[PDB]
Amino acid sequence: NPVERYVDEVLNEVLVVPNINQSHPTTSNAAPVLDAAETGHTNKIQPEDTIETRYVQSSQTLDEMSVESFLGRSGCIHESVLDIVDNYNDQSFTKWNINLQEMAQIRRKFEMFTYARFDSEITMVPSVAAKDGHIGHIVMQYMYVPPGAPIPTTRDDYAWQSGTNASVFWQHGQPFPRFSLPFLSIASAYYMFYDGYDGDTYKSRYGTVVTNDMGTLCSRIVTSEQLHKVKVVTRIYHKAKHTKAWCPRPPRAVQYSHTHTTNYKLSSEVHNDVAIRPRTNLTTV
Amino acid sequence: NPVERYVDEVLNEVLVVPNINQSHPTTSNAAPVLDAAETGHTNKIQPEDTIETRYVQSSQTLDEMSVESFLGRSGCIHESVLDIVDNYNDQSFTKWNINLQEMAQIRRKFEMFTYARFDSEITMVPSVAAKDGHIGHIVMQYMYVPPGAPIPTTRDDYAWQSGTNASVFWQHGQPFPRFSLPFLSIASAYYMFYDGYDGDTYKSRYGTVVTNDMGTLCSRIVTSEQLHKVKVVTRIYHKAKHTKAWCPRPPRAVQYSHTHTTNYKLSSEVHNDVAIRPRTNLTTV
Amino acid sequence: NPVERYVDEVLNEVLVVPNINQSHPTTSNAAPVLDAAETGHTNKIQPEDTIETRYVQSSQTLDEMSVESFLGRSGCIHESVLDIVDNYNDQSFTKWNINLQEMAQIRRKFEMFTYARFDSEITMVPSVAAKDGHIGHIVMQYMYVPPGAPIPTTRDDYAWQSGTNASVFWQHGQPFPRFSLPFLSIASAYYMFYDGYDGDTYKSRYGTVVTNDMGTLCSRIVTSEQLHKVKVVTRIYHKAKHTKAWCPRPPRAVQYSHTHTTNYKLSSEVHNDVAIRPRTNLTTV
Amino acid sequence: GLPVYVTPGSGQFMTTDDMQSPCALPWYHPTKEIFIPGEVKNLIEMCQVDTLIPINSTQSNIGNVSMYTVTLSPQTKLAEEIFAIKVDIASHPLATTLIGEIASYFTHWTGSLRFSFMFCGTANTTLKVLLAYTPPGIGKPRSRKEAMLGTHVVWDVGLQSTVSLVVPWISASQYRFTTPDTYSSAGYITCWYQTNFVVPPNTPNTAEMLCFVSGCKDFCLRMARDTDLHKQTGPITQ
Amino acid sequence: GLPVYVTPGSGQFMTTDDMQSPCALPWYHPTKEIFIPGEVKNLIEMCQVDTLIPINSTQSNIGNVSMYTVTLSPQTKLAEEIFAIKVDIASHPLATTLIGEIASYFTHWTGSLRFSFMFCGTANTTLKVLLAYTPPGIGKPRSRKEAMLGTHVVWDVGLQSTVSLVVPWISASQYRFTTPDTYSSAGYITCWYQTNFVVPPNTPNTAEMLCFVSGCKDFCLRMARDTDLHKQTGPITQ
Amino acid sequence: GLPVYVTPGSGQFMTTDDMQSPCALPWYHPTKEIFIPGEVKNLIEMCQVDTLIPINSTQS
Amino acid sequence: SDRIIQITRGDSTITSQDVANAVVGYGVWPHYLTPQDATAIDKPTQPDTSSNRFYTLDSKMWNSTSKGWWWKLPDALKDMGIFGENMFYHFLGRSGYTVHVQCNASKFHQGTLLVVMIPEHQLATVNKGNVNAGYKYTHPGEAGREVGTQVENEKQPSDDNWLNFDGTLLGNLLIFPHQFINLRSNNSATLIVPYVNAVPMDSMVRHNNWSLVIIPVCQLQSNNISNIVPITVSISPMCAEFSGARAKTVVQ
Amino acid sequence: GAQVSRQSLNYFNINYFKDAASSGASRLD
Amino acid sequence: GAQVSRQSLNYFNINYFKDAASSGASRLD
Amino acid sequence: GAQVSRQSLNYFNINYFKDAASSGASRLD
Amino acid sequence: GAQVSRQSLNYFNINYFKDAASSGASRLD
Amino acid sequence: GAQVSRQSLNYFNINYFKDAASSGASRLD
Ligand SMILES: Cc1cc(CCCOc2c(C)cc(-n3nnc(C)n3)cc2C)on1
Ligand SMILES: Cc1cc(CCCOc2c(C)cc(-n3nnc(C)n3)cc2C)on1
Ligand SMILES: Cc1cc(CCCOc2c(C)cc(-n3nnc(C)n3)cc2C)on1
Ligand SMILES: *C(=O)CCCCCCCCCCCCC
Ligand SMILES: *C(=O)CCCCCCCCCCCCC
Ligand SMILES: *C(=O)CCCCCCCCCCCCC
Ligand SMILES: *C(=O)CCCCCCCCCCCCC
Ligand SMILES: *C(=O)CCCCCCCCCCCCC
Repeated sequence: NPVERYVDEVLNEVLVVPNINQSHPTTSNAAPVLDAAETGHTNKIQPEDTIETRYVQSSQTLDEMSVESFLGRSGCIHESVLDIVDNYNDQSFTKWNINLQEMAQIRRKFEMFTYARFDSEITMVPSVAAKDGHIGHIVMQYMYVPPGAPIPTTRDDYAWQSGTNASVFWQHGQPFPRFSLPFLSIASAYYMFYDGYDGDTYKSRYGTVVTNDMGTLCSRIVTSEQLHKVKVVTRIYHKAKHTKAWCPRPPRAVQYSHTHTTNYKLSSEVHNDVAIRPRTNLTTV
Repeated sequence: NPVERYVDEVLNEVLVVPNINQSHPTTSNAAPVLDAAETGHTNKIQPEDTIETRYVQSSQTLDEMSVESFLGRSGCIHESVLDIVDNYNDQSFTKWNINLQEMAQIRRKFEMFTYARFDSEITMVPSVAAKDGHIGHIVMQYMYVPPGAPIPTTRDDYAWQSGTNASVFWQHGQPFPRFSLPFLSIASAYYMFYDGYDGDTYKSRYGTVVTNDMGTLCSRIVTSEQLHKVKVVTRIYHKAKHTKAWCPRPPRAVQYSHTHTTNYKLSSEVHNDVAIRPRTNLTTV
Repeated sequence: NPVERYVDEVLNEVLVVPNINQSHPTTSNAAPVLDAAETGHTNKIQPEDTIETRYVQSSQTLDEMSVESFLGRSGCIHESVLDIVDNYNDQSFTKWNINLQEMAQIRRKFEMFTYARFDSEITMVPSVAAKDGHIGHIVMQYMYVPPGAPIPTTRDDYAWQSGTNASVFWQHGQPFPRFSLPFLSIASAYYMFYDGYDGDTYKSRYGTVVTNDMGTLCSRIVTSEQLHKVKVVTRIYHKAKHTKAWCPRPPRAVQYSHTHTTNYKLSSEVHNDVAIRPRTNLTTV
Repeated sequence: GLPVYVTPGSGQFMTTDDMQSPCALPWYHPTKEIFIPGEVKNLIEMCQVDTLIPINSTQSNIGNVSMYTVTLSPQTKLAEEIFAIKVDIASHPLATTLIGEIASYFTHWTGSLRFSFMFCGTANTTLKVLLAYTPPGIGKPRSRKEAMLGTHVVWDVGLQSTVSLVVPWISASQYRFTTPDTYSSAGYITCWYQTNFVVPPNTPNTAEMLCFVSGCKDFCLRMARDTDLHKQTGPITQ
Repeated sequence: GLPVYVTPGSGQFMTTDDMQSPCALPWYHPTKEIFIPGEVKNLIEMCQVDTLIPINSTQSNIGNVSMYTVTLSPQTKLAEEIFAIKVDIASHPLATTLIGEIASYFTHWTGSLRFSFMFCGTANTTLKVLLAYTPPGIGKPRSRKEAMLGTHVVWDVGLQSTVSLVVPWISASQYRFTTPDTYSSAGYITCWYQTNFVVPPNTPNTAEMLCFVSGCKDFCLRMARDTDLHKQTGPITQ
Repeated sequence: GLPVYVTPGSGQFMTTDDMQSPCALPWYHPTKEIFIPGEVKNLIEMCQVDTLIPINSTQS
Repeated sequence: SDRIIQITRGDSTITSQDVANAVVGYGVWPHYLTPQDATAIDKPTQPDTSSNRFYTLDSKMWNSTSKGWWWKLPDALKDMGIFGENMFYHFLGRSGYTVHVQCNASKFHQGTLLVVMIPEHQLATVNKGNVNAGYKYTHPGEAGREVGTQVENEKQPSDDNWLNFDGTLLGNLLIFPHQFINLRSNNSATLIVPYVNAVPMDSMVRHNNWSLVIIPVCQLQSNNISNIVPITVSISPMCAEFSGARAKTVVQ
Repeated sequence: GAQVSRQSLNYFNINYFKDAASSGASRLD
Repeated sequence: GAQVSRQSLNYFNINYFKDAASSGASRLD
Repeated sequence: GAQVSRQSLNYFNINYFKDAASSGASRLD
Repeated sequence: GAQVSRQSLNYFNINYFKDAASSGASRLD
Repeated sequence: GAQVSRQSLNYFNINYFKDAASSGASRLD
């Protein structure tokens, strides 16, 4: 019943955890506690098998641990800066090669899977700093330039006409812009990792940079030059919707250093590069 | 009938008080007025038992005296200050260890019960004071940091990315932010009082501080440094929704002095520390 | 079923592409690969006819390639400027002879057809530049003056009364104005091209200027003169809705030079005037 | 009134949004529609029509009809190469063909391509040519033997002037980028002499050949974008 | 129009809100989904798989595989302690195990834990060990006798290399904080020699043992939060 | 879109209003309720219990 | 007996009298590409028994100081009979595998190998900025890579076995299909993996789908160290199919 | 989430968000 | 202007203004 | 786009835009 | 709170808040 | 004030205020 299912959604009780059943003393030549990790399988032994348990009714749910929930939270993926210092025509616009690799927090989460397929919700948070006292009337234009489309080279470039590309215009004072994007890959899933090259020569590129080109985000302050200089910082937040993930992997253990690569740096004292805290010895808790 | 019940909701006539019935002179060896408070029970005698009453139709309702009503009013629980004086990077962000013990008004009400379970509605009222004349474009970020998550130590800390924590962004000019939170305890009810410790040594902590850790609220002015200095005060209002309370207790009789503790201070003239007004004598009304 | 059709709309699977079927070796005196382009028809040969294909299930859709989709994107068609320099009465209003020929991006797309019929959605993006520091209270008036109606000659002209013409008033701070217009021609379709004149003499006009008169757009800053000078730029965006197109034609290969005419300019080195990149020779890929 | 919650996105203007808006001309009744031949409903209709490939666009040929022709002639060396181009739909010289221009208004492409060739020599001129398609993952073939190992068609010139070679969709991913991208380069098409250009006496010793391109039933474009095959470097005035 | 009442909260952006928003790419049709082995639908699926505990992570061992092994050898004193650690899911050395890492993305935890141990000595090496779990409210056991009074398993090494000890959920509250908190510390796990490591002549006098951890059917995490087991101290560049 | 008329009162924050608001912790499942003796549902329950009157509250 | 196993593929049959069961990666058995998931439209070639057979790689020596070894598929098989030929003559390829690792010692030896199959094992470089592992280094062929021997070069990948050569901790490798060869229990490890990728078929020359990693987590010890204890790997493709035939690609 | 009652006096107890915490004050008793 | 369909999956193709030009993008084919 | 259920407790799973990407978080399992 | 009448000319006397004081002007007589 | 018609193409001629002057332009003839 879509209604009963509905109630489960409101209460977040879609995935319940099993109860613990009462168990009793045993004397048998069947030893569940014994197994062989060599097989590659995890011993499925449960509490009832090793101790005398009571009956307990579980009310915990796994809804919040779902992949949709894990990746369904908006996080920052880019901080775009437009700092008008001394040349409005040059400093009033910029561009960014889109990717989800510049901010560790969300990058690490997605990278816990090998492949993932999802729709995206983008929310933008622009903040105008009045460097000289006034901000006047700020209007912004965020244009998505898919790979191949002409990238504007000046604040009045014809490409800003956006005759086909999708552009979003925001007016200072109005609520934060937000829009959705469908799964964009030319493949069936996004590659979080890619053990391949774009060629077979010593100079061929390696990794996700070969497969994850998302194009460019071009921004510009639509308003023409004003007396008072401003610094506009637009933070882009991303959230995955209708998510699917495949082949889980270990979490990143060391800091990230670059985009599209698993490269890392190690100091002379490696224990400082990982979250593992040295133990005094084996018996010191 | 959900509709008849609905009408009762609109009219606030869900809980009616009983009528007074007509009574008559009596001469009996049954004396309701006499009892024994030693038992611990309150004598249930009513007006009809001690005087000759008339019949009166009651129209008073107890709806407003319900626990949901008593605690269902938004009150201030914190006043967060961000005063830009001489160092923007240091003064543009702060943190608060969440609790409902800093403001006497709502604290006293909740503390009339031993345990309570409820959902919370948080409403924020930010006010930007233009110390130097302009306020420019103010954008705020309120991030909830549950116990364990990394607390930002600088206004550009990576933790502000909010890859998982819930953050609320407010833009000056837009309506007051507001969101709901589900009952958060790891127990079945919140402890308003706790006669226990987190250990069994002379240095173990005592009281609700042991059980009521709600984490940290971290705020920051998203906007980068501006010419004109501002002072942003964000007042947090809390309201209990879908409330349940257990074991009522006496109301706080003296001023509060600290959070998570029933400690109090007494002056040399105690009658000044309590609301009791000295009587001239027993017969002076 | 309007509902099944609805699902196809949400999923964008209204126009599916055919599957590829398995094919086999052939030895026949029927040679599909051979034909005669002289006829003017394109040889309808498919992959299954020239190689041994496998069976493949197509999931590609042509929805996005529809004429409605191709022309249904809002693009800039005009940038109106009101720059208050030294004379408010003269510089606070202007006029534009409406046309879709001034911006190459959308012009080129419409011009891929000979005739087209559509409704229009106009969205305006005004941005006020505070040249002197303040913008005060800006209110704009955009009045559509159909051919024949009196064109205002001063900022207080009686024609601004808009007793019949449609006018749109925008208040700075409020969301971007937007309205729709029905197919406006006196003919059954708009002429994207017109091999005709408005007379039969050496001085008769040639081209779409004869048939595509849309009237004038007159703007003015309603607010009376203010201390601080501002520069208001209003960008007009146009989008075709409920579109129909006839007789496709080749795309514009050289830059546009003027409105209502296919005129172009050629340099001494023509290869620089077209997008064709010179080849080293026939066998150099 | 009805309590409402204004959601993020409100008040924004997205050029690709799909909302309704009041009509500025109420009561207005549009001109009646009449029948006009040639209605187009989908761009695919235009991608299915053959247009000429400016295959011979060397710097000296550009600006001349000869940029559209390939010259054939009696050879003194066997299996000589005639021409070679990339199969990538928006790469040169395919870029300015109708299908290349349309593909340039989209980010992704897929499907099979149809290449046609019309011989223009005399009715008495004979010739057998080999047209080959080399899937990616290898350089363009250096000889007919190398090319012949891939997909190909042996064209015998005769009563029927034209032949068609279909470049099947052989890709790892379902789609490819229309813009030049290593990962998605589609391969090459090369032409070689199978036998030789032969003519009787008193007959022109050279002949032209025309090349066309169009999409097959499975051709499809995706993700609309602005084209980079046309620009505006200044204002367009009256 | 319809009278409306704008409610508080309007226009705000909450990173965890769940609203709808217009699509920037109308009419776009996503690439067809294909079957890929290994789909994960819930993180619990990963918490149920055994991973190794870097139990021997002393400063000199970190950065070596040996940080994952415990060495056993013939004893000259009876009932000697082998190792001892806290049972707290996100405490060290459990922190970097897969289940510890995932738990670190949540504020609350509950359920029973499964600790496994694989002996790696020769096929001729014998040994009996006592694995014990000490519920909270008391210090870690100082002797085998003390430990043995709690929950425990006596492991006899033989044909089957591995044994599992289940740490039952014995708590006052239904959940515990994943971060170190006095009120919710879960207790300890200690290992002691039950008999002795015994080998025949000409056999290595020491042997390694591996330790795994995973969650039982009742394991569950709650209240998503950002992890403190990974950080970003600078920009990540191209 | 649907034409609307913003009414006075909009955007205000009344401490006694009764509106709904998005939940900051989606999918979160609260701890199961257990039985605790002494539940109170209405303050009248407390007004019906006898308490002592500090009737002899002279300053001394 | 549950300790015995016989695997027959094509003209090859392999046995082991001391196994620890077998592991089917992600529970999916290799299978041919279906028309619903296919994209390339030419008829594929399926060599069958001439390609889906066991190929034994170069043996390695396991000694007290070995740090580990790794091979990449299909790279490791690029020069193996018909399978190898097919992957170079065709643009596209698709295949699953049966991986059988062999290592016998004695009931007086001890040691433990962690055998793992990793999908998309994108190797890292250490302290070299944004310079990535060079093609040549991630394509060692049947020789595979002996961790801790290669004299460093700029495009040389990481050799940190405890960091999985990619910035993740070794103890969590168990989240990938794996098995252990614990000398006291078994003398072999068997893993059957299906084709895993975000595309139905791919270039076998530029994309390595699976990586076989072998790390000795428990040092090899005995009282007869002079006796060499090798490790041998035999891999059999399964349901191998190719498409996009042309001339043979020559690499380098 | 609409609890449509009928009596005509129709009641529409709508729950605009998918979490129980999101709803308003509780009904009594 | 409501084109209410039913299948339950009800469709509400509402036209908020009284002019045809006012409506959104057209359906296809 | 209204998925009207009935039980009376009526459910209104409305999809305000015509693209699937536009809708909110997915249902589980 | 919807007092849905029918005659079709349907009436929707909606009461948006749960207090009687909240409603508009009263009907007459 | 809802003049709900049906044909399904349902019409909703809603009158949001209680005065006749408040409604929009008149229908014709
Ligand atoms: C894997 C993977 C998936 C993605 C896509 C991320 C979405 O990227 C964007 C962003 C952040 C903004 C925009 N737009 N911003 N404004 C407009 C209009 N589009 C478009 C894309 C594709 O990137 N890597
Ligand atoms: C007993 C008891 C119950 C509570 C919880 C009070 C709610 O505390 C907050 C507050 C005031 C704000 C926030 N957030 N503020 N912004 C975001 C996002 N969350 C989160 C909590 C848990 O505290 N003590
Ligand atoms: C062909 C062809 C079709 C068109 C009509 C374009 C629409 O032109 C406008 C514009 C851009 C604005 C306005 N208005 N602006 N404000 C008001 C009111 N109307 C009216 C028209 C006809 O122009 N050429
Ligand atoms: C319940 O869980 C869904 C909440 C839906 C909110 C929309 C309510 C307004 C319904 C309008 C539809 C009118 C009937 C055709
Ligand atoms: C069509 O031409 C009329 C447009 C009406 C717009 C109002 C749509 C919302 C309907 C709400 C009524 C709920 C049913 C009682
Ligand atoms: C689905 O695809 C259409 C989305 C329609 C949005 C409008 C929902 C509100 C319905 C109000 C009508 C009331 C019933 C007369
Ligand atoms: C009455 O007490 C409840 C008030 C409910 C306000 C919502 C009214 C709008 C109803 C929209 C639902 C459309 C029918 C599916
Ligand atoms: C007529 O005089 C009353 C005007 C009522 C305005 C509200 C219209 C919207 C109806 C929403 C209810 C949905 C059906 C449950």
